[PDB]
Amino acid sequence: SEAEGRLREKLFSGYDSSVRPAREVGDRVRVSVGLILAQLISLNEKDEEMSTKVYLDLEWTDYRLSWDPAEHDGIDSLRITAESVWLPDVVLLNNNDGNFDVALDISVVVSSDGSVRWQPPGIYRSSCSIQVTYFPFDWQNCTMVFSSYSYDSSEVSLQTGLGGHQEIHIHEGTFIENGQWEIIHKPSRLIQPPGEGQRQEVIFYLIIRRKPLFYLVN
Amino acid sequence: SEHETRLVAKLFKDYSSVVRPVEDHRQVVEVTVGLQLIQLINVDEVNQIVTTNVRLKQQWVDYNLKWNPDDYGGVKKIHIPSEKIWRPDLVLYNNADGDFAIVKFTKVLLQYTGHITWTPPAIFKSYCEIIVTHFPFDEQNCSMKLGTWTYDGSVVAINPESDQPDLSNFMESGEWVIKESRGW
Amino acid sequence: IVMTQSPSSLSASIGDRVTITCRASHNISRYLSWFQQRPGKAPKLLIYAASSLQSGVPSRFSGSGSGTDYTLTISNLHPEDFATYFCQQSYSTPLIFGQGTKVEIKRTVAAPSVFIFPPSDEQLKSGTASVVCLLNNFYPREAKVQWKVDNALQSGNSQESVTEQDSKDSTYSLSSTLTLSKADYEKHKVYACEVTHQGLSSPVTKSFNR
Amino acid sequence: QVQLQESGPRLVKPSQTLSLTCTVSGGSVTRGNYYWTWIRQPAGKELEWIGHIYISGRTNFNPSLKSRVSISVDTSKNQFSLKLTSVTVADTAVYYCAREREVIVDRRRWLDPWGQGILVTVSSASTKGPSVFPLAPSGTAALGCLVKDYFPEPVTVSWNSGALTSGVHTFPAVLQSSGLYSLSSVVTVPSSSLGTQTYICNVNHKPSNTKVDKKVEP
Amino acid sequence: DVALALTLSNLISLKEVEETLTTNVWIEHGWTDNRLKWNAEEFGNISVLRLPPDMVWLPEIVLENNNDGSFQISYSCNVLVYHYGFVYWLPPAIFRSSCPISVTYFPFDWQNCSLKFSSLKYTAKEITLSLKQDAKENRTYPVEWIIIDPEGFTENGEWEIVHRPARVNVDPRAPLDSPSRQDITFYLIIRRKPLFYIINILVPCVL
Ligand SMILES: CC(C)CCC[C@@H](C)[C@H]1CC[C@H]2[C@@H]3CC=C4C[C@@H](O)CC[C@]4(C)[C@H]3CC[C@]12C
Ligand SMILES: *[C@@H]1O[C@H](CO)[C@@H](O)[C@H](O)[C@H]1NC(C)=O
Repeated sequence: SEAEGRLREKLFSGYDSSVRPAREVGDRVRVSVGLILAQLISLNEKDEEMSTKVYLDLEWTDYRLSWDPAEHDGIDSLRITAESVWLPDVVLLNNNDGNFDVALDISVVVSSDGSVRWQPPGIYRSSCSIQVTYFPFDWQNCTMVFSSYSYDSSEVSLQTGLGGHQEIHIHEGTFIENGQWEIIHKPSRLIQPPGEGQRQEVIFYLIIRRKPLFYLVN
Repeated sequence: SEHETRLVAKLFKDYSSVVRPVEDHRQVVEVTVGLQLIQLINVDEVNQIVTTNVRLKQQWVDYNLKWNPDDYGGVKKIHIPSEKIWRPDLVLYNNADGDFAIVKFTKVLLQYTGHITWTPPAIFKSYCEIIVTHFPFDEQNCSMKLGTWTYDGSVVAINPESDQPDLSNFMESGEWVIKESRGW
Repeated sequence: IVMTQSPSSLSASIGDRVTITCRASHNISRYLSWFQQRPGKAPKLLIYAASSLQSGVPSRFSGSGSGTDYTLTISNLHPEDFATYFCQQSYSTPLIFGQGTKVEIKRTVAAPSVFIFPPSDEQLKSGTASVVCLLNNFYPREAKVQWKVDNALQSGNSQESVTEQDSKDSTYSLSSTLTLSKADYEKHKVYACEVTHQGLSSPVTKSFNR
Repeated sequence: QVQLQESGPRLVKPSQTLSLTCTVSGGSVTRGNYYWTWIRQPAGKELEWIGHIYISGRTNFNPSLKSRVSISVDTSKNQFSLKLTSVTVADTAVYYCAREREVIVDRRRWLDPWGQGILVTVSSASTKGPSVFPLAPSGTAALGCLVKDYFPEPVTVSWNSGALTSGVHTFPAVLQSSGLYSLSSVVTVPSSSLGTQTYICNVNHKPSNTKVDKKVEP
Repeated sequence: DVALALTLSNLISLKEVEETLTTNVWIEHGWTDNRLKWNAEEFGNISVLRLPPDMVWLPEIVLENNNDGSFQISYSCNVLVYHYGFVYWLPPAIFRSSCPISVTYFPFDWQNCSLKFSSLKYTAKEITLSLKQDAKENRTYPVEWIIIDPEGFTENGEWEIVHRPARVNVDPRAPLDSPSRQDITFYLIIRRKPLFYIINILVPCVL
């Protein structure tokens, strides 16, 4: 891995992970945002919060992290600790417990063209106003609003992640299905600002129907 | 972003977050504080605690964090980690069993004129005298006293951004209706 | 930035070495590429960054240089290496390509066989007259055709077309077509094309009387 | 891996807008440190860099054509397009769409891959079949056929239905000031065969469905 | 190549309402680092070193199917590095994992919980997960079960372990550069002991 070592040393010489990578002054950074739902942990009605386990899927380009593979033993990609590189400060704005960030920063996959893909895990408690009128024969509309906390739309431009569908990805085989909730719809949308400090959002919606057998029996 | 890289390296070469960010020590640091209430999480009547989700917008000027945009490719604004710079030590004086100060150190927006905007989030757990006389038809006046813990008014001055807290992004509650709000 | 690629044309043979220089007006930090274009095909990248060899390129191609001076070397030529070679710079915008150096097979000096053809009666039926002078199977490519009408030199009313080096003898042929109105065609008697070429001891004239 | 495909009208009239579109397969137009580039080569002359667009949407253009040129990117179709307003006859050329890779670690920039190329001709002229005239022979003799005043290219010429190929030279077409093309096809034969052997040139111009078999004799 | 084994120190609980299995486990990691080889005779017959885990490269294994955000081991103990290049690491951990509950036969029910271990920082391209290999009489076999000490293990007051297999799962469909390609799953088939529920609810209710 001595070629990898030399490449890493060259990559991070003069690199500042706090500076947003804009090729020129005034350029935006496109950040594609997607979501994978590993588990719908619960929907607490008393606290009015949806607990989920997810993997984010963030993609962007950092021009500073590009190299010619021919000059570095054909190395086409690298796996780098996420703290080493600039990250878009994408957080769950509508969290209910004060926790904005991901569960583990893991590592980012960087291609030789500077493309960065980051898929951190996250356990999120999001605020969800409960439509209590038809409980327990009810359906809920719980949203996960993701956005940069600091950068405005002129600095970081958000897009929905699709290679591709505008939806929360659920793997059929490995998904931990909830015994009290059935997922009816799971779309994702890009919300533009209404129209200098304005910010986009990527909202992942979960429309879920309760399965009321317990209350019928009891 | 080589221009911003050079700028960030220059601004923090010989910077101190210890001293107040003024040219001369007899000057006062003018801080504009504005509270934004996102959500009223809970009103615990037994322990007399009100839990709120808030954003504590703080604005000041750092004398030593200025630059000419023409010398850096026209960069007029940057975002930098808040932990590197001096900040006011705003504390919720009537904190009940939560955090006294800000613990989520989100990035600050720094303008080329030295103007800093920092809008960190917080979960304020505040001690409120709860009158249960008229429950379930009760009205509650709950306060959040905020102040610089270690800096007195002669070295750091705080001024409300507005006469009322910002409720533009307030999430409706299913248990309470905010009849009135004001900052003094 | 202005990129001066020298020489504009070269002749080499199979197995010989080729050298093409591409000087730059301003300093370039090795942001130089060498491309090869075959007739009718898109340009093909051979070298980039002034030394790196593109994948799938024979190792005989070599790039070198720095600053303002850059060279492409083709040692141990091949039959497929007869093409146009371009130098491109990427140090600053706009991207500037070279003039283009063409390398073709080098063969024995052969003089053209000259033919002159009068206009057909069929074309005269339509009101125009074309006089064609053919230079067939001659190398090098440098040749000059001059038209005379009653021993008067013409200008501005002829066009030339040239084939590629023949696949068999790698020699060139050239056609020159004098276009005149029918009215003008009938006012003069003798039509001639004069050919000069280094394989000719003296200029060759082919002529007809209408 | 990544492939570029040009498309657009093959013929445009002067003073109009020339429009081309490059489709990218095997690669995103908004991902990676790339410049999506438009270049042109007029026939038999130098290659000219028209412009490029960065993944962020910023464009750069040749100063010579700056006023008339526009470049755009469509992310949904993975395409990027060129528009050149008020085109003259000098804008006839083979247009190439390319991808310029840029790497910061090794400090390199190079065009890879190129498109196949699309030949666009600017002409208000319309289709017109050629007139085929004999170039009659006057110990080797020459003869030919003059294929005059046609539009657009190409014309195919064969001799004796393809049975005569030795010594045949079909010259490249020349564009006249009238806007129409013209070429000659010649063959050298033994002078003794002029009285015994028949020589016919077979001219085909598909846009007019012109099919001419012209017997050439002294 | 990263060899993994699991030792169950104690099954703390299975909360049915929250559907959470709380366990205390010791994860034995074994791999080879040829950079950390030395001649014992050149260095005073030293054959093993205790080093902080932050000093060496680690195959960062995590519990994929946790339900509280605690992906990692609890106590980052020292690695043991042997002179022939073998790195041994036995971090203990308290893990709270998702276990969907089949309530069909409650209180006469049995559950099927699982602890799925994979690497998010590395994929099948970078590390290969395998089960620990033991030896008896110069014959090698894989350890395809959760290790339980017969002496030091105290049985849970409500759950009896029936089966406890260990499996290397490879997904043929997923690409090799995906974290979901490979995992090692340690399963616990656990039968409830219904004596409390019997005595306290069922006999009074039935009578
Ligand atoms: C009327 C009397 C029998 C009281 C009612 C007994 C009812 C509640 C039944 C239902 C299921 C039964 C249990 C099912 C299985 C066994 C077998 C063995 O492990 C001992 C008894 C035990 C554990 C039974 C005890 C009695 C039991 C709890
Ligand atoms: C190690 O053991 C050898 C014998 O095997 C002995 O000679 C030597 O002194 C011991 N200690 C050292 C320092 O190598």
